[PDB]
Amino acid sequence: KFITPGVIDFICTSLIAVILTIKLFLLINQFEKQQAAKGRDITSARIMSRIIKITIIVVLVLLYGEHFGVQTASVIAVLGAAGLAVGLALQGSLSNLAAGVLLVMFRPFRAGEYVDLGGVAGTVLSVQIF
Amino acid sequence: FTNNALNLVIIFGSCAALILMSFWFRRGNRKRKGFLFHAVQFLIYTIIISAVGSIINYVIENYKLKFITPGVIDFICTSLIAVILTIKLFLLINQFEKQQAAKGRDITSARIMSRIIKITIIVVLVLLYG
Ligand SMILES: CCCCCCCCCCCC
Ligand SMILES: CCCCCCCCCCCC
Ligand SMILES: CCCCCCCCCCCC
Ligand SMILES: CCCCCCCCCCCC
Ligand SMILES: CCCCCCCCCCCC
Repeated sequence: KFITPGVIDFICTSLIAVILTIKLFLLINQFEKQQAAKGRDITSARIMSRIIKITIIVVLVLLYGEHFGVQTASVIAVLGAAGLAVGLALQGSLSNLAAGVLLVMFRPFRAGEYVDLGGVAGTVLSVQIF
Repeated sequence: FTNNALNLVIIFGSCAALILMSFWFRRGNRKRKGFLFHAVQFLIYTIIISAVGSIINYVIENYKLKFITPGVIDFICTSLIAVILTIKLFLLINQFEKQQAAKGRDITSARIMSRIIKITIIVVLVLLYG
């Protein structure tokens, strides 16, 4: 019917990607709710959620490049290098983010609990992203 | 021509996606970055340039080339996509510089950061232009 083979494959790949993204976003929402109503505030949870959403969007764009080389290849070649350079410079940022996520998950101390962290004692106000 | 059904469908889909995104944003502000409508425009422009390249190939294999070597359209579309990407990156740099300036920072540091980012983008352009 004058239909070039490949349209069905494109549709199925797009649908699979959409389902994967929806599941990832549901997981992000569950994680954000757990962080919020466990020990964390709202601003940090929202920031973490939107960071995860941006990361998923970036991974989608990177994987979507298998269709056209003039749509994402002309931009992915720079985005990947910039992200790698930032991660190399920002390694401490990711380390702090992971440590904060662990502190929210495992609760050695809660807000309003007098603690001593390496010679610096005082009441804990809130655990933020970094 | 009716033969380019795939190109017609892709262009119509890109246009419909842009229109729907505009309608959604009018009813409610888009989440994450405001750059969502800029990324949507970038992707639609990439799709349009791919369709234009396909139609040029069809014309060259069907219609007279008018002594035009195939590739000029591809070069033009790639250059236009790069220009749009650079404009969006520069707008993001300007937003970041304004935020740094009128948040806690002075003007000299903000200007230096902005021009450093501009130089980095120019370098990435030169590297990709090779
Ligand atoms: C409201 C806070 C917005 C921050 C969203 C995440 C930004 C990630 C930038 C990554 C640069 C390497
Ligand atoms: C209940 C167990 C949850 C464990 C999931 C951890 C997810 C870490 C998110 C990392 C964000 C960059
Ligand atoms: C009190 C709930 C504890 C949940 C901890 C789950 C273990 C996460 C392992 C992460 C490995 C990177
Ligand atoms: C007025 C300050 C000009 C500095 C502009 C950035 C220079 C970057 C040089 C990078 C060398 C590796
Ligand atoms: C509101 C969130 C803004 C986050 C963007 C960070 C950009 C870092 C610039 C790095 C310059 C080399």
